[PDB]
Amino acid sequence: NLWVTVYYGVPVWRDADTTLFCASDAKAYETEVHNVWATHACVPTDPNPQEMHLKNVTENFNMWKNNMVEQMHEDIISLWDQSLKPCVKLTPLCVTLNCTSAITDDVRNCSFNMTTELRDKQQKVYALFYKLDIVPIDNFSEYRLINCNTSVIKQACPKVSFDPIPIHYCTPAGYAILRCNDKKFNGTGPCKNVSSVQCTHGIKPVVSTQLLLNGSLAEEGIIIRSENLTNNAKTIIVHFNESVKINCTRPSNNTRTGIHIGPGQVFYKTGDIIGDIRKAYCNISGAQWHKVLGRVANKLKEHFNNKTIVFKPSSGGDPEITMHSFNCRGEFFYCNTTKLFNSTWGETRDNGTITIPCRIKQIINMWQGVGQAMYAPPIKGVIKCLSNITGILLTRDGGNNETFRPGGGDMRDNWRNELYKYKVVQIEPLGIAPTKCKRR
Amino acid sequence: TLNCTSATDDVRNCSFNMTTELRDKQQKVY
Amino acid sequence: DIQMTQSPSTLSASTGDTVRISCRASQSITGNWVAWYQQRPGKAPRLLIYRGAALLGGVPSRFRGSAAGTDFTLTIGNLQAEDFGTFYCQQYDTYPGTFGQGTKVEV
Amino acid sequence: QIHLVQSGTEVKKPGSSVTVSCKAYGVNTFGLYAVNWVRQAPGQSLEYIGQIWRWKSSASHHFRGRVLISAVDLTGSSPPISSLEIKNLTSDDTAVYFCTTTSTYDRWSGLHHDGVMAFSSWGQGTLISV
Amino acid sequence: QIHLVQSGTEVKKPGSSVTVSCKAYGVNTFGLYAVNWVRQAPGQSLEYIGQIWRWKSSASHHFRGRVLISAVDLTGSSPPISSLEIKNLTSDDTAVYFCTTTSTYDRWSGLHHDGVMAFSSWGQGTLISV
Amino acid sequence: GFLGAAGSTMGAASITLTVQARQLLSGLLQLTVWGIKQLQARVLAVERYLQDQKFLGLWGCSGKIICCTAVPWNSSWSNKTFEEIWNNMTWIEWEREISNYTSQIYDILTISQTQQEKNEKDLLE
Amino acid sequence: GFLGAAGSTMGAASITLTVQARLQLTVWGIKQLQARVLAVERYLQDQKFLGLWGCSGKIICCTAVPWNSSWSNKTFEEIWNNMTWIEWEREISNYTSQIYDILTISQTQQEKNEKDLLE
Amino acid sequence: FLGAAGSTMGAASITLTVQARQLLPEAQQHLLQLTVWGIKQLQARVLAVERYLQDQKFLGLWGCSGKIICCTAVPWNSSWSNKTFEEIWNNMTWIEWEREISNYTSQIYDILTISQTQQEKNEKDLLE
Ligand SMILES: *[C@@H]1O[C@H](CO)[C@@H](O[C@@H]2O[C@H](CO)[C@@H](O[C@@H]3O[C@H](CO[C@H]4O[C@H](CO[C@H]5O[C@H](CO)[C@@H](O)[C@H](O)[C@@H]5O[C@H]5O[C@H](CO)[C@@H](O)[C@H](O)[C@@H]5O)[C@@H](O)[C@H](O[C@H]5O[C@H](CO)[C@@H](O)[C@H](O)[C@@H]5O)[C@@H]4O)[C@@H](O)[C@H](O[C@H]4O[C@H](CO)[C@@H](O)[C@H](O)[C@@H]4O[C@H]4O[C@H](CO)[C@@H](O)[C@H](O)[C@@H]4O[C@H]4O[C@H](CO)[C@@H](O)[C@H](O)[C@@H]4O)[C@@H]3O)[C@H](O)[C@H]2NC(C)=O)[C@H](O)[C@H]1NC(C)=O
Ligand SMILES: *[C@@H]1O[C@H](CO)[C@@H](O[C@@H]2O[C@H](CO)[C@@H](O[C@@H]3O[C@H](CO[C@H]4O[C@H](CO[C@H]5O[C@H](CO)[C@@H](O)[C@H](O)[C@@H]5O[C@H]5O[C@H](CO)[C@@H](O)[C@H](O)[C@@H]5O)[C@@H](O)[C@H](O)[C@@H]4O)[C@@H](O)[C@H](O[C@H]4O[C@H](CO)[C@@H](O)[C@H](O)[C@@H]4O[C@H]4O[C@H](CO)[C@@H](O)[C@H](O)[C@@H]4O[C@H]4O[C@H](CO)[C@@H](O)[C@H](O)[C@@H]4O)[C@@H]3O)[C@H](O)[C@H]2NC(C)=O)[C@H](O)[C@H]1NC(C)=O
Ligand SMILES: *[C@@H]1O[C@H](CO)[C@@H](O[C@@H]2O[C@H](CO)[C@@H](O[C@@H]3O[C@H](CO[C@H]4O[C@H](CO)[C@@H](O)[C@H](O)[C@@H]4O)[C@@H](O)[C@H](O[C@H]4O[C@H](CO)[C@@H](O)[C@H](O)[C@@H]4O[C@H]4O[C@H](CO)[C@@H](O)[C@H](O)[C@@H]4O)[C@@H]3O)[C@H](O)[C@H]2NC(C)=O)[C@H](O)[C@H]1NC(C)=O
Ligand SMILES: *[C@@H]1O[C@H](CO)[C@@H](O[C@@H]2O[C@H](CO)[C@@H](O[C@@H]3O[C@H](CO[C@H]4O[C@H](CO)[C@@H](O)[C@H](O)[C@@H]4O)[C@@H](O)[C@H](O[C@H]4O[C@H](CO)[C@@H](O)[C@H](O)[C@@H]4O[C@H]4O[C@H](CO)[C@@H](O)[C@H](O)[C@@H]4O)[C@@H]3O)[C@H](O)[C@H]2NC(C)=O)[C@H](O)[C@H]1NC(C)=O
Ligand SMILES: *[C@@H]1O[C@H](CO)[C@@H](O[C@@H]2O[C@H](CO)[C@@H](O[C@@H]3O[C@H](CO)[C@@H](O)[C@H](O)[C@@H]3O)[C@H](O)[C@H]2NC(C)=O)[C@H](O)[C@H]1NC(C)=O
Ligand SMILES: COc1cnc(-n2cnc(C)n2)c2[nH]cc(C(=O)C(=O)N3CCN(C(=O)c4ccccc4)CC3)c12
Ligand SMILES: *[C@@H]1O[C@H](CO)[C@@H](O)[C@H](O)[C@H]1NC(C)=O
Ligand SMILES: *[C@@H]1O[C@H](CO)[C@@H](O)[C@H](O)[C@H]1NC(C)=O
Ligand SMILES: *[C@@H]1O[C@H](CO)[C@@H](O)[C@H](O)[C@H]1NC(C)=O
Ligand SMILES: *[C@@H]1O[C@H](CO)[C@@H](O)[C@H](O)[C@H]1NC(C)=O
Ligand SMILES: *[C@@H]1O[C@H](CO)[C@@H](O)[C@H](O)[C@H]1NC(C)=O
Ligand SMILES: *[C@@H]1O[C@H](CO)[C@@H](O)[C@H](O)[C@H]1NC(C)=O
Ligand SMILES: *[C@@H]1O[C@H](CO)[C@@H](O)[C@H](O)[C@H]1NC(C)=O
Ligand SMILES: *[C@@H]1O[C@H](CO)[C@@H](O)[C@H](O)[C@H]1NC(C)=O
Ligand SMILES: *[C@@H]1O[C@H](CO)[C@@H](O)[C@H](O)[C@H]1NC(C)=O
Ligand SMILES: *[C@@H]1O[C@H](CO)[C@@H](O)[C@H](O)[C@H]1NC(C)=O
Ligand SMILES: *[C@@H]1O[C@H](CO)[C@@H](O)[C@H](O)[C@H]1NC(C)=O
Ligand SMILES: *[C@@H]1O[C@H](CO)[C@@H](O)[C@H](O)[C@H]1NC(C)=O
Ligand SMILES: *[C@@H]1O[C@H](CO)[C@@H](O)[C@H](O)[C@H]1NC(C)=O
Ligand SMILES: *[C@@H]1O[C@H](CO)[C@@H](O)[C@H](O)[C@H]1NC(C)=O
Repeated sequence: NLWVTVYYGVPVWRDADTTLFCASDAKAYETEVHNVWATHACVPTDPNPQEMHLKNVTENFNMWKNNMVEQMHEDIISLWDQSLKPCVKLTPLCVTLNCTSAITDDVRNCSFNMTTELRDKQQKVYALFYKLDIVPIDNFSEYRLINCNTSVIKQACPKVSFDPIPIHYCTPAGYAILRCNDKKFNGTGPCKNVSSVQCTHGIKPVVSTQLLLNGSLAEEGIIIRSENLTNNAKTIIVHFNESVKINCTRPSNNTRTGIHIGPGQVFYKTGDIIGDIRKAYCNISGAQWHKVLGRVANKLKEHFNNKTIVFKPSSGGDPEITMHSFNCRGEFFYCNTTKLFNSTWGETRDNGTITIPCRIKQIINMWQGVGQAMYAPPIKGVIKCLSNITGILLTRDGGNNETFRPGGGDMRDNWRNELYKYKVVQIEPLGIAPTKCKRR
Repeated sequence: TLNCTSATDDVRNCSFNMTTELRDKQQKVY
Repeated sequence: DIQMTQSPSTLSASTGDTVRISCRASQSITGNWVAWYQQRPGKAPRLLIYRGAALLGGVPSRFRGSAAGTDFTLTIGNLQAEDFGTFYCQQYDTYPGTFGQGTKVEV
Repeated sequence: QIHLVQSGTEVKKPGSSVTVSCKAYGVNTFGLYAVNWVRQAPGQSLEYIGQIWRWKSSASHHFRGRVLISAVDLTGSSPPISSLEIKNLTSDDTAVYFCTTTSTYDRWSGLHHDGVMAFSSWGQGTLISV
Repeated sequence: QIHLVQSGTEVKKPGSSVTVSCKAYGVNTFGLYAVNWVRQAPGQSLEYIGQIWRWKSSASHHFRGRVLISAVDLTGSSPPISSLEIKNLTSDDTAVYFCTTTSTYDRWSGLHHDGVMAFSSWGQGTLISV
Repeated sequence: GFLGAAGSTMGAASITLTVQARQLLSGLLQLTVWGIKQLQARVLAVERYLQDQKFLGLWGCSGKIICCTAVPWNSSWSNKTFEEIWNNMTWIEWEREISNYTSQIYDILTISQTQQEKNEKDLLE
Repeated sequence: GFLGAAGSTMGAASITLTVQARLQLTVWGIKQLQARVLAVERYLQDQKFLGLWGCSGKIICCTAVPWNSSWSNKTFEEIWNNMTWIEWEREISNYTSQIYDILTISQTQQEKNEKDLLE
Repeated sequence: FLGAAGSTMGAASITLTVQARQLLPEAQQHLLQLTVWGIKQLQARVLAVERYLQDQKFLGLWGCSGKIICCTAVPWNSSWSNKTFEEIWNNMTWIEWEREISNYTSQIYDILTISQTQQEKNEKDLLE
């Protein structure tokens, strides 16, 4: 005769959704310079990790239903908003800018009237404005800033540093995170080597548009991950075994000068370039792009019926979708990517370093399509940044060849490569079994 | 100030000046 | 391996009358692993109840199931013309899956 | 949504082979799904043949050594496809056939149990007579 | 605030009947409050005659059958009113009388216990002599 | 609360049940984005432990890993014998099998504990 | 805490106690957070007392403290047969602190004596 | 609560009855606000709750379950300490002792857990 017996601590789990907090590395803040990401607030500092290898257990993983990616998108949108709430409103400067109009520079020098510290008086100021920000309104023709009909602009506070640093997402007691640990893990399917991990590996919050930078490379081969390999409206994310290196610089040094637009408010304007006027560029090695591009073509061949693969330059859109976009050191850039993504594999082998032109811009708009926007203040020194590209985002063209065009930016797709292997599963400790003992 | 036609929930059709998105130029709104 | 039988084998009923079709298994399905089907004439069967008494989405609520040991039953209250057809009873407990003999309900 | 379509009808003679293939519009992949082959009978109850579950083919004890099962999931142009082949065809094979799928993403739902599962979405069926 | 007022003095004779009514100002309802009747003989100690609590009337065994207690609550024009009528009057009935009120909204205050109470507010008096 | 040793059957895992407790310790004033998440996380853990300990306490086990309860086994809840329950069925599989009779089991355990409590007072007089 | 059976005499209700039981900031969200802490906090408080006296999870806990008639004067039958629980707890509401202290001291004294027996 | 901490271990052990007795409070008033003072109380509540829950969590795993004097059948290894009962309980305070043996608290906790779970397993065998 069996009798009911109760156990605490049995190995059982069910899927779940929870608030996962941020934990960061030992270094406080970011070496004492405040970040947009507020890493200093989020520092339940990371202790040595414990990982247990679940043995003989198989789990099913789908990466397009993960709630971990959805939480991150919201947290990053919010951290930027809290950072720019104290900063100056640039509403005084939505006035007619009379700029001199007519190799060529993008500067377009302009003149406008602006409010002084005393409310009654006014001043006339001159600033160098990139052609990308200013839109013609219909010598010395009138112009206006791009976001004067759809958005309120707020200057970035000068000291905050947009340096992306690793953020680890950790789970409260009673919940666990599970990592797939399987080579060439297609993202969606049954997974055999699951391990129980307390907190995610560091993810750099870097947002980029056509090429994924400073990411983590895949373990054994190039992997194509997409939500519906049949739809032409779903982006294809490619992950690379090995990295290609891109170095980007703005060669000509400029000056920043500050104008007082109100009581206590300063707008920093770009100044005349000392030294030689020069154009920004990004250097990618010719041999390396071609080898890695060649491998992406073979993988695309397998899932696409062995047709020839034609890569073409991006068709149209706002500047972000058409051009590679990234922040080098507080300065957003929008480089031309046609030389990189113009070829037919199924194969240019030119091996000379490829230099792609870059045009910078200063008024940046929220990707969601919401009304608000930001202005990024000028950076005084020459800027150089070195980076590794670990992925491409490509989207297929409308129905003997398939044409793939470079892809734009949904902030989420940047991190899907990073969080494909994690699932939060709740642990239910209690259990009842039939045993032979019998005594209350 | 609203310049509303008078003796001309009724409506009293009105005229006033308003600020365009540009901080200098102004419009007339009915 | 296991065998299942369903009775009443053929039934007659009018609109607005409760129907009591029962299912019996040779073994004791204590895990409540039983499913119910209802196919219209010349049509593929459709799942209606799984795990004894669980309803699928987009299905009329008049279908109800009861499960207790060996006796599995399905109750159709306030019958309509759309719900006539052939009903089935299957076990998902042990390999291979098995199906009920097959019962038809007619006007 | 989910929709299943199989091949057409065939009329053949004993000592031959015939295959029917189902094309599922709505199944993202067969890794977290499963295909169950069920053969209806001319007047009798439905029967079970075999399945592909985590790309592990199997068949019932009454069809072992004859029926073969294979499947290919999402491609560039085609949806997932699963196929059944009848070898050494006989008079007893004169019945309709169905290809069926049930979801396997959550263990706790109750639509599956240790590989023996229900049949959620049913195809139209292909009458085959010999 | 709370204030009680009663009738004036009366000089009666045996075999008659007299009534004393107290009107309470500041008492919202007699449902929450309770009304207790006490008579003080000159020199001698105070005594308990009767009460109306939750609209139920009662009197002490000694005074039962000779005393009537009635009450009416708020009326746009008047405050809540309670009345006592002595019947079959005798010489021993010569005393001042008081009408009192105690809060009984909450049972954890200690002023009332099961219908026996400590009278918080005491009226002025209505001397009756015969 | 353990993860790991989930693949093994009851007979293997139960021996290491001791180990689950054994090896290890076992088991904000800011309105920033990270700070509020931390507040919610703290409450979630405390609340969960207390719910689990409240459920354990009512049956009178009182914070012990293996608890014997004087409740006879009902053949409606299950059929399999001790060997084929404890030799080839994992804990997740079993808890999925008997997920329709957890509420009744809990109620029976609570009623049995209350009855045992009442029967004790009588002995003491 | 079973409301219901609150108008019955102590003896009857005692028999029927068979079973005991069973972020964002917005106007609603803060209220929900406060409601959670209130419950956790409350449960812990009764448990802290019970455990100090040695009860530890028993609905009915027997204690060695004797009854002093300066707390009550009535007999067992008067107290149990005709007094409801809200009447008795109001009737002895002046001697709860002393009772709590006496049970705590008695539990500690029993706790100390056992160590002596074990040597 | 702390008090009379200067006495030796033996002197303060017989006064542990006073420490336990007399309610061994503030911040219990519900506010539901987000002012400067409204958040500090909200955090203090959680701090107290977590501290008490952690302490009672550690206590329970060794089979004490809310008793002040918890006896355990774990032998004393001389590596943790040399001194005898008199030298421990006659001329040493609790702070002194807990600072002396602060390198062997984790091992002591682990050994107590092993002993409790092994004793728990032994009983099930006897019952069958
Ligand atoms: C919210 O909504 C609620 C529901 O709608 C509402 O609740 C109701 O409120 C109203 C008030 O607005 C309540 O109505 C009042 O109730 C009073 C209580 O009456 C009870 O008690 C008397 C007396 O009881 C003794 O006598 C009887 C009969 O002899 C015995 O059977 C008793 O056991 C008891 O005897 C014991 O006690 C004696 C001492 O008093 C001892 O001597 C004795 O030995 C015993 O120990 C009863 O008569 C009443 O019974 C009534 O009901 C029964 C059925 O159950 C009937 O059979 C019976 O005939 C009665 O109808 C009851 O038990 C009433 O006294 C009060 O009556 C006055 O008002 C009405 C009009 O409403 C008049 O018609 C009536 O004449 C009374 O007026 C007198 O008093 C006022 C006060 O100032 C005077 O101004 C007035 O002039 C008059 O005085 C004159 O006549 C007197 C003779 O009566 C005389 O003595 C005077 O000297 C003077 O000449 C009234 O009806 C009602 O009960 C509530 N109901 C409920 C369910 O709650 C609530 O108000 C609402 N809230 C708000 C804010 O609105
Ligand atoms: C994300 O990333 C993951 C990780 O990489 C990726 O996962 C991979 O997905 C692949 C699919 O894309 C998947 O590959 C398929 O695997 C299928 C399973 O193969 C196993 O089983 C078969 C059959 O097993 C039978 O038979 C053998 C030998 O007879 C026997 O030994 C077995 O025991 C078993 O017999 C049992 O059952 C019998 C009945 O079935 C019974 O009779 C027996 O008695 C016994 O009981 C084995 O042969 C295999 O070796 C495997 O063990 C596999 O079937 C499938 O093959 C098809 O595709 C190949 C190309 O990839 C072709 O080369 C092959 O011929 C198959 O193509 C046939 O089927 C399609 C379907 O329509 C048809 O269109 C074709 O024309 C062709 O049909 C023709 O030939 C067949 C005969 O073969 C005839 O019957 C037809 O009539 C036609 O004439 C795939 O190979 C891979 O396993 C999986 N990897 C992992 C690790 O999971 C995932 O896909 C990625 N996701 C995305 C979206 O990209
Ligand atoms: C990834 O993305 C791709 C592309 O978007 C997607 O593939 C498409 O999926 C949809 C389903 O969401 C498919 O639409 C269904 O297709 C079937 C099959 O039709 C075939 O045959 C016709 C005629 O020859 C062809 O034109 C067609 O292209 C197919 O080859 C249709 O039968 C379905 O019809 C239903 O929709 C009708 C409205 O259009 C409704 O009237 C009705 O609901 C139809 O279903 C009804 O049919 C039963 C009879 O059979 C009837 O009795 C029932 O009442 C039932 O309601 C439907 O149009 C589309 O074909 C797919 N296209 C391709 C190229 O694959 C993938 O699904 C997607 N993957 C994921 C995981 O989301
Ligand atoms: C609902 O709303 C109504 C209307 O607002 C309210 O009724 C009124 O209540 C107030 C109390 O809040 C009553 O004021 C008291 O009335 C009594 C009775 O006065 C009567 O007699 C006089 C003289 O003949 C008339 O003028 C009057 O109209 C009444 O007929 C007064 O005696 C009270 O006097 C106190 O106030 C004096 C200042 O005016 C102070 O000098 C002193 O505090 C008085 O109290 C003193 O009296 C004792 C002697 O008895 C003395 O020894 C003490 O020292 C004590 O201090 C007071 O004015 C008012 O009359 C009510 N009016 C009506 C029409 O009813 C209800 O109360 C309210 N209900 C609720 C539940 O809130
Ligand atoms: C054994 O337990 C399982 C899960 O606890 C039971 O399954 C559940 O059955 C109920 C029956 O009322 C389902 O509720 C219904 O859900 C449908 C879904 O559309 C809804 O439309 C109905 O109105 C009703 O709410 C519930 O969904 C279902 N749970 C799951 C996860 O499927 C099962 O019934 C139990 N076995 C027996 C024999 O009772
Ligand atoms: C810059 O866009 C905002 C502008 N302004 C605000 N504002 C907050 N308060 C107010 C008044 N505006 C914003 N809040 C959230 C914002 C975002 O998260 C957001 O969309 N991205 C931030 C991350 N990223 C970039 O770095 C970026 C990177 C490479 C190339 C081009 C742009 C993508 C877009 C946001
Ligand atoms: C700018 O302000 C000055 C006042 O000093 C005024 O003379 C001038 O006309 C203004 N500019 C324009 C374009 O009106
Ligand atoms: C633009 O040019 C001048 C600057 O020389 C500016 O002050 C004026 O507002 C504009 N004049 C026109 C109409 O060209
Ligand atoms: C899973 O990964 C671990 C470590 O990466 C490895 O030891 C183990 O062999 C892997 N599992 C399988 C089935 O290969
Ligand atoms: C990816 O890189 C590794 C080494 O980094 C190499 O062994 C492998 O062959 C590469 N992938 C392919 C598909 O060649
Ligand atoms: C470039 O310009 C900046 C700003 O004037 C200056 O600080 C820096 O020294 C310049 N660099 C060189 C190499 O002249
Ligand atoms: C980019 O910089 C690295 C390190 O400075 C260098 O090795 C690499 O060659 C550079 N890229 C090109 C295309 O020269
Ligand atoms: C690419 O650059 C990143 C920048 O931190 C570095 O971490 C990574 O190791 C580099 N990759 C290789 C292959 O060196
Ligand atoms: C259920 O238990 C009974 C014993 O009462 C036994 O005869 C029967 O075979 C069992 N059924 C199964 C499926 O084990
Ligand atoms: C589990 O049960 C099956 C049949 O009941 C039996 O063949 C198998 O041996 C059992 N598992 C083990 C590990 O013995
Ligand atoms: C009654 O006994 C208690 C303890 O048993 C004591 O504290 C109290 O003082 C005693 N009462 C009297 C009046 O002695
Ligand atoms: C109340 O206590 C006194 C002495 O303290 C005792 O004489 C009396 O009998 C008690 N009351 C009853 C009803 O027994
Ligand atoms: C309790 O006392 C009241 C009044 O003192 C009485 O009416 C009641 O009958 C008593 N209880 C019992 C059970 O007799
Ligand atoms: C001391 O003895 C215990 C046995 O009670 C043992 O577990 C521990 O490892 C020993 N200490 C050392 C340092 O070996
Ligand atoms: C503590 O130890 C020393 C050893 O030198 C001893 O002399 C002293 O008396 C001890 N303390 C007490 C209070 O006895």
